[PDB]
This record gives sequence, structure tokens and C-alpha cells, in this order.
Amino acid sequence: MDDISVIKNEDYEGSHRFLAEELLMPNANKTDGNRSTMFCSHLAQAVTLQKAEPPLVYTNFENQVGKYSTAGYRKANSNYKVIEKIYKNDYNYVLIVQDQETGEYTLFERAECEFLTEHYGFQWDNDKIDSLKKDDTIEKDTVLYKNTCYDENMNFGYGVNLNAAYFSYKNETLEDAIVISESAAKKLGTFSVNKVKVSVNTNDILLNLYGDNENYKGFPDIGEHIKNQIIASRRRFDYNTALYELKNLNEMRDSDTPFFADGKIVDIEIFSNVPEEELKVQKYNEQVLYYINKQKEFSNNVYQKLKKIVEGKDNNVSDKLLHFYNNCKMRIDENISYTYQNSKFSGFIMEFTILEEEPLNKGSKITGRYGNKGVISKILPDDQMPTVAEGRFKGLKADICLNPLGVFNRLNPSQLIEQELNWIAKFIRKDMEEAGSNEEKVSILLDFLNRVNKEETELMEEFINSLNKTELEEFLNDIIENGIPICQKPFFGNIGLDELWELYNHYDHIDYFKCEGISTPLIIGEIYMVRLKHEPHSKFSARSTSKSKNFKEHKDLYSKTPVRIGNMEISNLSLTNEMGSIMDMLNSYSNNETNRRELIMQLLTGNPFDTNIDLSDVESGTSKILKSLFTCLGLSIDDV
Amino acid sequence: MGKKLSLIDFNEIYNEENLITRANPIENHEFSDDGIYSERIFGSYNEDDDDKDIDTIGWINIEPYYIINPILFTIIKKCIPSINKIINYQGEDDYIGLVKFKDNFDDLLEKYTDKKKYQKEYDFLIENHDKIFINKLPVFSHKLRPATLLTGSKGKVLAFDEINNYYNFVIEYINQINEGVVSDDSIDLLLLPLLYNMQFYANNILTRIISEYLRGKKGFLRKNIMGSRINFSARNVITPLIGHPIDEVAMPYKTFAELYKFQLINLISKVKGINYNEALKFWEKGILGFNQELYNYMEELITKTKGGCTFLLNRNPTISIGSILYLKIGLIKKDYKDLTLGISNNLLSALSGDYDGDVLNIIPVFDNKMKEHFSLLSPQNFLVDRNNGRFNGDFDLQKDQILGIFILNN
Repeated sequence: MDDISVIKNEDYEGSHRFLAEELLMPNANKTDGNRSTMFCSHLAQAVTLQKAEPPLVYTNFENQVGKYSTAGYRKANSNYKVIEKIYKNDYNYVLIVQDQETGEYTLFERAECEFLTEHYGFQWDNDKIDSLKKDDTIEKDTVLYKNTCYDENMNFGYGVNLNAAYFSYKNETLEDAIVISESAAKKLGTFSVNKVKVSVNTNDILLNLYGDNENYKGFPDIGEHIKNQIIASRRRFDYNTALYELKNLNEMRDSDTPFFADGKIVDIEIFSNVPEEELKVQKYNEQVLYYINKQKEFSNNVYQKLKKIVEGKDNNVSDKLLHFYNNCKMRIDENISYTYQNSKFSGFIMEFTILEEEPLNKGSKITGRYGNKGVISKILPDDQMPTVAEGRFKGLKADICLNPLGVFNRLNPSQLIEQELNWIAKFIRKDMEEAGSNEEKVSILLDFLNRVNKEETELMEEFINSLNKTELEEFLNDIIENGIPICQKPFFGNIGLDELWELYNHYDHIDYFKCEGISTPLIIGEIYMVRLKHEPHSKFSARSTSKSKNFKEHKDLYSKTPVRIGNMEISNLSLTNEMGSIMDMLNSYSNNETNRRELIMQLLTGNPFDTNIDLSDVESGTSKILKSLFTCLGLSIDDV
Repeated sequence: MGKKLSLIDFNEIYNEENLITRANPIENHEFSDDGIYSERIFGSYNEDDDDKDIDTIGWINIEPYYIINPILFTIIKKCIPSINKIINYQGEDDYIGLVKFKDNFDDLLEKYTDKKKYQKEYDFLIENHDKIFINKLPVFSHKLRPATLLTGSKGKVLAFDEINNYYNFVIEYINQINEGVVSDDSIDLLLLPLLYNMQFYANNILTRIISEYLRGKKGFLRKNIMGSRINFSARNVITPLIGHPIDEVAMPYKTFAELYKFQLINLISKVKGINYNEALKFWEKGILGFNQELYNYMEELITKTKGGCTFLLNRNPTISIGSILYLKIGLIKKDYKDLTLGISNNLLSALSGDYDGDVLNIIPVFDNKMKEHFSLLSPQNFLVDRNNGRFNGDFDLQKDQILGIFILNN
């Protein structure tokens, strides 16, 4: 409404309720609304990072975001005891447990990867669930398997902290551009999981791409990475009677449909509507048969282990376990016809789950929590990055260098405060290491924290005095080397210009670093950085004469969707005032079929470094079809 | 539907050689030479012997009886409301018959006219007296009307367009009337029902041609005007490049390989003295992953190509001078994963794009003649503002560059 008088600040003082996603943003009062809404979008666009860390400057709600986002970790909801463990694959297995109080029987599934959509997914740390053994009790709130975001005590991290300096690196950091050290780029690593379905009909066969003559392997094995970016190639046959081109079976052809992806396959699921005898008799199914049998063995075992539980009088079984048992029993039972898309399918359908560690590449977008945006223009060696020399902090290398121009225009001042806070914190850390006893070190720590956040100081003193001296020494060394925890709440509890002023004036020794080849003094401080979903691969297109529906189904390596030329483009080309050449390009590339065939032939038969094309003047195929139809109508163009 | 264009006299275009008088498509288990589906007159795409394009059109003779011109039926209907009643046998001249209408058309047209509303139509009918009556009906090539091959239990399935069912029907009606020379003994003319239904069938065939125009015939031509789908095209994200001239750019490994695939294979076949099929196999391997050998052939091509290796870069909307620019491929990147075009910051202002992850369209130019003509769109030629003749600030030093020069001089 026109009146904003309804809002009274005293009511919301000390309360962060009006913030939602901005609860993950430090110093949110200083950041503009536009940057904040961009940050809210970026959080959804963020991708999981292998080496994610808890932020050095944190709002203290991040861990809560990890707890209430159930997609990343599995927590038991009751006390359980491990009844048994059954394996389908080395990577994937199921664990049968019984509630120690209720008596209900439940199951947990272990796999390395989680598929989200498209290529997006994340790996699982299955250390605890693999550690669990038969006759081992599972406590109430234990975390069986977790995402890389969570740490040993389940603290939540959506990004990595990188040393940042605002510096103009050969003008490469122009507008929203970033230059990164190779190690830092190693820190920004994402997982990609892809589920690819290969459908083989009765007369279709899979080529022996991955196997020798004695052993037929048409697709990678459970532990093997893809080679040449081809999972498998399918050859469709009209009848399959002859099987005469056995030498062509090993070879590959243009007619054969190839499926493209990269990574290590971690699970294969085969759905078969073909009689076992047909698979056994023909050698090309041997690999498939083996995996099919493996599934069957697993299925049979679970039935044998759990039949008494399911049909027994107690029948204290969870619905999840019941449905899993019923599905396995359906598999072992005969006359089971599998259907895909509401139709019975010939042959068999195979689903591959493929996991690849994807590194940071040029054109990828990484950003901070304050609405700033950045594109990775160049990845450079660590030595080439600004390195301060001849100081106590000698050899400090900048992980990322950001554009200095326009920082104030962006209206996101808080990023500078994070950088500067970590820089002064670097000074405090070196001061603690340099001199004093453990008591002096904790005293310096408490002084700095009281300057930043008093509540953090009080809780930190509680934690410090609670720790025994050995634990205190370990905590002190961790603070000196790994980093310093600083708490900056989003709206209430943040520091300001005056507080930073006090921090700089009291610690008079703190001044800018003079780097090796840089005349201007620089500030190098850790900034939290997150990786966004956007990558150059998504929008890449390439076309050569011969929409890419194959690329979406993984049958083409990259999209071949053609670019479209329109009236605006034709006018901009007509600026040249050589309409004939524009028509030549249009007809040779698109409109005229004969001219396009001639262009391909001339390009392949002509001089390699000299290209001069002569194109015949002929009516287009569209023109021929139009002339035929109009004469049938009885109408012809006159005075063309 | 409200279209004005020149009419055709079918008799002038009629050819006895391309005459379709047989309604049966197949003769003795092969496509009939005289049938509607005739390889003889229309051809076969597989065998080169056909030497006949789609423009080939068959012909039919309806003599000794004439049918109303299908295109002009609506125009005749507006002038003469009783045309539908008159042609069939069941005003004063209601249901006289088609042949009687043909003889008395001048009387009927004057009889049925609107002085104000249909004077324009009447004048057109006066202009086209000769084209009112149709003796020859055209049949378009069987190549355009496909018959999809399918297996059927009763017999092998013959697929036909909705119009194709009508075509075999239309030929049958006339065939019977001509066979009898003396048979009718003047006692009973049943030829009028056969001719009558034929007029509607041909009219619906004409309407089908309108639907065929709707079914990707003229529409595809309009699709080219809306957007001509150019092969040998690419799209790539833009990333800043430093250390190279304004006109030169950096092109990814995959982009160059596909765009210059046919150019590259020519070199590979010659250097290794191998067949083009064998050369394609090497190209496929290189596309899958970076190999030094294919990069070397590409590196030689960009260096030694006549006129350089050049392309057109357009940022849509292409509404401004400099939206499409003629640029040079200076270097080819050696990282398979890196798929970003490297462009000079000075080019950006003319293009109006930004390094925000948006994609720009790449149209390579191959012919040396086109390269010179499209070089009129090059950045150097656009250094002069066409409005004033002054220097173009779009190609000048930008924010980061200005600061360094300012520190140097001031």
C-alpha cells in the first residue's frame, strides 16, 4: 500500500524472521535488494562441491539449513539393529535392520550417487553405513550417509573460501570476470550423474566396443569408466537371421546408433522381456546375461532371508521393506512382462548410472553470497597470481582476483567487509602464533571476537574453558592454520564502518600487502565462493550439412540445432549492398538443395587452402514443388 | 480465397506423352508405367536414370465432356446461385444439367447477376471466357504424394494421402464414359452423375492442395522468411580474449571441426593418401577427444587459407550497425572442455552483448568472393561512424583500458 507506516522496527528488533534465504547472507542490511534477489536465485542455481567448507564468516543458520534440507543426509528416526546385509553390486547394496523398540523391520539402501535431474547429481559419503556390521546397533539420531556439504559434526557448507584480492590482471577481469589459481579451481569441483537408457529390441544387437574376441563386452563393466565417450553402439537388424558380418560386429558404422556420455558407470539395471534360452544361445547377450543373473541372485537371496519375516505371524514389516520384497518376488516369478511407457517392449531395456567428477572450466560462473556475479575468464598457475613478498605474510597467494572497477556501483558493500575481516583475522592468527602462551593466544582471540561479535566471544570463552588443555592446544593450532570462525548475523549483529574503523585504528600494525610485481598495495582476504549451474556446454551448438533430438536422448555428442537467419539479419547483410552474395549464402546453406550438395562436394574436393565455389543457377526444390501445385490449381506467375 | 494471379489454359500445356489414363497404380506386381504411381513419367529418386524433377506433371483428357473450372467455382457460384442445383438432375432452368448449362452459360450468367455486388465478378468472367470450361485435368507427380511401404497380412500395405484415395477414384469415372462409342444408343445419359461427383472430388482435391500448402509446402517457404535454417552454423558463449587484434578471435576445438569438417577431410585424405571414408574415421576420433594431429591440420588451415579463416558473428536482435561483424579466426584452443569464443572487448560495444553467459551466433563464410563482400561489415570498416563520419566510440578503449592509459598519461 501507499502507507508503509504499519511497519514498526522495534517489533522486529533482535528477530531475523523477515529474512528467508537471506538468512544465509552475512551483513544483509548493507546489500541492495536487487543483489539479494539475485543471491536468492543463485542459491537454487548452486551446484554441490566436493570440498565444501563451513564459511569463515557465517550467520549461524547455515547448519540449520543443512539439517532441515533432508535431501542431503539420511538420519535414523528410531533405534535400529543390523539384522543382515545383502549386496546387489559392489557399489549398491541393501541393509536389513529391525527397530529395537517397536520391532518393525526396515531397510536402508546404499549407493554412491544421487540423481537429481539431467546431468545434475551428487556423490555420497557412505563410510558410516559401510562401517556398520551385522549385529551392530544403530543409534537414534546417527547419520548413515551424508553429502559432501556436511562435515564431521554435520555443519553445512555450500561453498569454499578462497583468498581474494581486487586487482586488474591484464584487463582480463573486465566487467564480471574472474581469474583463478589452478589449486583454487581444483577446490571448485562438482559431481555429475547421468542416467542413460539403451533400448535393444529382439533383432537389435550391441557392438563389441569394450570386449575382445573371446569375451564379448558391448558396454563398460560396473567399475570401468567410459572410453572414447561412447557407452555402447546399437545395430538394428530387420531380421537378424544371417549374422554374417561378424567382422563388422566389432567395427562401427554410420547407420549404427551410438550413445554418448562420460564417466564411471556405478549401477546397471536390466529389464528383460526375452526368454533366457535366447540369451544363452547367442553370444552377444553374454555380458547382459551375467549382470541379469547377478540381479537374480540378489533378489533370490533377499526372498530367502526375509520370507519368514513377511509371511510370519509377527509380520512387523515396514511398508518400504514390503514393497521392495514384493518387487524382488515379482522379478523371480515367471511370466512377468515388463512395460515401458504403457507398452510391452521387445528385447531388453538397460539403465546406466554414470558418475563423473567435473572440474571448473572456462566460462563457468562462480559467485559470492552478496549478489555479485563472475565468469571464469582464465585459469592461471599459482605462482602467476599476486604474491606478497618480504613480510611476515610472505608467499601468500591470491586464489581469485576480482575486478576493482564498479564495486561501489554494484551496491554490495558486504563482500569487502568479509574480505577485510578475514584479512585482519589473518593478522590476529599470525599474532597468536608468533608469541605468548596458550592463555595469551586465547586472550588475543577473545579481544578480536569482542571487537566483532560479543555473543560469539562469550560462547567462545565457554568453549575454550570447557576444553581440556590438550583439546585447547588442538583448537588453537586449528585456528592458527586452518582459519578463524567469525560470526556476522544477517541483520542484527553485523559490524559497520565505525567498527571496522576501530579494528583498523586499534591494530595500527595492520596495513596493505605489497605484492611482488604490483606497485599498488593490495588486500588479500578469504571470500566465500559458490559454483553456479551455468556452464558453456549447455548452450553449445555446431552444425554441418549431411533440432538435435539425438542429443537429448544421448545419441549425439553435441547439439546440432541450426541457427536461424531472419529478415533483420538479411537487412544487416544487405548493408553490404551485394544482395547476390547474400542469396548465394542463403541458397547454398539452406534454400537450394542442389547448391548445398555442390558446396559440400566442392569443399571436400577443392584446394585445401583455396575455396572458390561455383553454384548452379537453378530453381529451388521448394520452387519446383510450388510450381507443380500451382499448375494443378491452374495459376502461373506472369511478369516475374 | 481472394487471390488474383494469371490463369492457365490446360490445352496449351497438355502433353500426350505424360498422360495418366490408368487408375490402377500397380501393373503385374510392379509400378504401372501408365498408372497414377508411375516411375515411367515421374521417376525414382534412388536410380539416377529417372532424370525427372518434381516439376513433371501428368495429364488427363475429359473430352467429350467439360467440367467447371475448379479454381473459379466459387466465383461462378456467387454470380450463379443455381450452379449446384443445375449440374445435377432431379428457377425456370433449375436442374437442367451440366451439358445444358455449358451450352447456355452466357444466358445463365446474364440471368443470375447482382448489379452492384457481383459486377466485378461478371467482368472477370467476361475476361476469362476461354478458361471457364476445363477439358484437361492435371495430376501432380507421384513423388510428391508418397506411398509408405508397410507389410499387411491380407496384402502389402499401400499408404496414401487423403487426396491419393480420391485420385484413383477420379480417373475411374471418366474411363467408363469414353469406352462406349455406340453403346448409349442415345437412350439414357448416366454420364452426368459420374461427371458431377468428379467436380466435387477435384474441388476437394484443390482444397487438399490448399491444405497441402498448409502442410509444409508454402509454409516451409514462409519458414525460411521467418527463419532460414542455415547449415554450417554454430553458437558459442563469449569470454574475453587479450593479446590478439580486434579482428581476430579464438574458436573452440569442436566448433571449428564441425564447421570446417568437409574442408578438414579434404586435407586429411590428401596428406595420408586415404579414401574419404577412411579420412572420416579419423575425424570422428578427433571429435571425441583432443588429439594433437587434428589440431595441427586445423592450425595449418587457419594460417594458410586464402582470405584467412573468417566468419560472421551476430548478436540478436540484429537491429544496429555492427550487430553482425566480419571477424577472423586467429587461434584454435587446445582444451576440449573450453568452449568459449574469445573476442576483443572493443567489439563488445558494437555487438551490444555482454560476458554474462549469453550466446552469439557464428556463421562461417567459405567462398573468397563472399569474404571480400562481407568484409564491408568488418570492424575496421566500421571504425567510421556512418552517421557523422567520425571515429566510432564502440571500437575505442573501454573502462579497464582507459584507466591504464589515464594513469600513464595523467
